[PDB]
Amino acid sequence: LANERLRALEDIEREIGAILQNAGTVILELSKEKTNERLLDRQAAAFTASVQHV
Amino acid sequence: SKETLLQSYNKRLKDDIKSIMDNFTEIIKTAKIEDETQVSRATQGEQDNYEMHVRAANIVRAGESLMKLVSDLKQFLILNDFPSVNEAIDQ
Amino acid sequence: RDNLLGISWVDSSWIPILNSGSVLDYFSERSNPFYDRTCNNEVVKMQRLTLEHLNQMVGIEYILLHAQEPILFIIRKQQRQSPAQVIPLADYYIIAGVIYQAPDLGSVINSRVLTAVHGIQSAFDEAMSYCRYHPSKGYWWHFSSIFQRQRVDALLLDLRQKFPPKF
Amino acid sequence: KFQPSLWPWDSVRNNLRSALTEMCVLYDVLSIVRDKKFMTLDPVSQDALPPKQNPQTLQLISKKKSLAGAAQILLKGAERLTKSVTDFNSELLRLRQHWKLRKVGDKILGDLSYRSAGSLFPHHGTFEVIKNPLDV
Amino acid sequence: REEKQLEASLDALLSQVADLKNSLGSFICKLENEYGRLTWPSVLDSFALLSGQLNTLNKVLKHEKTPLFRNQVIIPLVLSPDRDEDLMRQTEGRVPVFSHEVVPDHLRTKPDPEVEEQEKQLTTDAARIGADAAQKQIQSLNKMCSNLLEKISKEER
Repeated sequence: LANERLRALEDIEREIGAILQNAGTVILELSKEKTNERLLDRQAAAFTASVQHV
Repeated sequence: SKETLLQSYNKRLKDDIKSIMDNFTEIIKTAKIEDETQVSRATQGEQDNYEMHVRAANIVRAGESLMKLVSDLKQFLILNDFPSVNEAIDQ
Repeated sequence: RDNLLGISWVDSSWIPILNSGSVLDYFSERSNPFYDRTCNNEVVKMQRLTLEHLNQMVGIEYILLHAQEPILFIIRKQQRQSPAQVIPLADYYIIAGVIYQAPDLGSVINSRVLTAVHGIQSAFDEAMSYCRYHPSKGYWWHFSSIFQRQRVDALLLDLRQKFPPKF
Repeated sequence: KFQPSLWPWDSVRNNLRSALTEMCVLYDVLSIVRDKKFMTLDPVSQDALPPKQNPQTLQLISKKKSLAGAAQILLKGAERLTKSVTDFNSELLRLRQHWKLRKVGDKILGDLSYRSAGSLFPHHGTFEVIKNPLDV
Repeated sequence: REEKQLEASLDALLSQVADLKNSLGSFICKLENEYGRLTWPSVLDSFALLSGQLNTLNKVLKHEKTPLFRNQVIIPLVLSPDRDEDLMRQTEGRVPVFSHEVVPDHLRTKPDPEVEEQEKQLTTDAARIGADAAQKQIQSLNKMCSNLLEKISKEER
């Protein structure tokens, strides 16, 4: 009972994480200099992994 | 029917994921800088700003719809997932 | 000089003297920002012979297109390369002795759609401010019958008949 | 000065109707351009010199500002979700753990009678569940 | 030949502007007569469909295979101060007496002074870093943006 419901709670938190990863990726792209392009790739993979497992 | 409701839930999930992906990809594509021809820099820039803001609003709306889907699925599970009603009754 | 389209040029003392050639004289008193000082037409006006000095002195000339007698005289500017070789530079139509440069077909649509996107942008960014969300509440803005009434209703109809309303 | 009873959402209507006026200006000017009478077209070859490198720098600063606003609305919605999740369906958990419930239409009802427990009493105990966190 | 292309461009762009006009009118009359029960999804949907469809369609019909619209210049033939009912029937329920005021009202390319002050501020911001950091930022942005679209187009498979 707590199992499937806690799964639903986790998917709530991961929808929040998906929106925050979208926002962080365009945050890094809006920078005048964005040196951590590897971190941009990491945030992009994080975004797509979040959407996919949701 | 129950089948119809489950199908509708599947349709909503597919639509929300598709919308988030499409809006993000379209924002990234507009983010490309291109050389201008017959677009008048100022007008092109305001149109691009409006497009980005509207797409971000659409992404947020899709996230709210996904929250609504999760809530509806939770309600369905609490109301008619027969095993857990049986374990609750027995306990 | 930055935007020639946004300027206006008049002379009010030369308004009641307005005839066909006097449109181009009106155009050539002095100090019009549109009309050039280094035009050939000034050199035409310097010595003499305004009949053929548009043509023998090759360059930018200012050719009047269409004549309406009270207010509308269309002055067009062209570059010549020879006699009977006419190439358009710019257009200048007069209205009540007021010259306006004729805008291009592109720039008017661009300016209007610029105002379009600006206005809808302000409207949308206002509308985005009002909406407040909660998952429990949803969205919002920042601004019985006991079923024995069939019998009571039939009794009401019998009361309507037995006692009618009277205005 | 009075309008069909719209005292909120007036400024959005002002901006939208200003857009409607200039769009009617565009329809007007291209229609009167489209007929030969009252307005005409002349093909002119004219050229302009850009005084500064406008597409590079203007596209740069405008796209950084646009991406700034987009990230602002996105991250504002994100933190709204964070504060938004940090109660109805937990009470539905407890209520279903004690009582017998079902859903018809959009309505969520429950049985109050002992007809599950064996009584043939001709009275149904249907109580409604009403979100108000929860009420019956 | 090219005049037929100009006529096709004028008809198609008048079509797109007419669709945007009807969309704006439907949205404003919906806001007026439909003021109640109006959720933020409804107005986001209308804003998105209106601006997305009509701005993108105007841009794509403005920037492919078209004659240069700087080349055509708008000039009037006549100015006759009389109530022309054919003009009233042409321009749709608008455009009173064809006189000295309407063409000086319409051929106006000075924008509002607010966006003119905005343009002054853009030229002020243009006075900053240029032609090395500018080219560097353009190239890096295009590279990383193509990289992200490549990532998403790969993962979509």
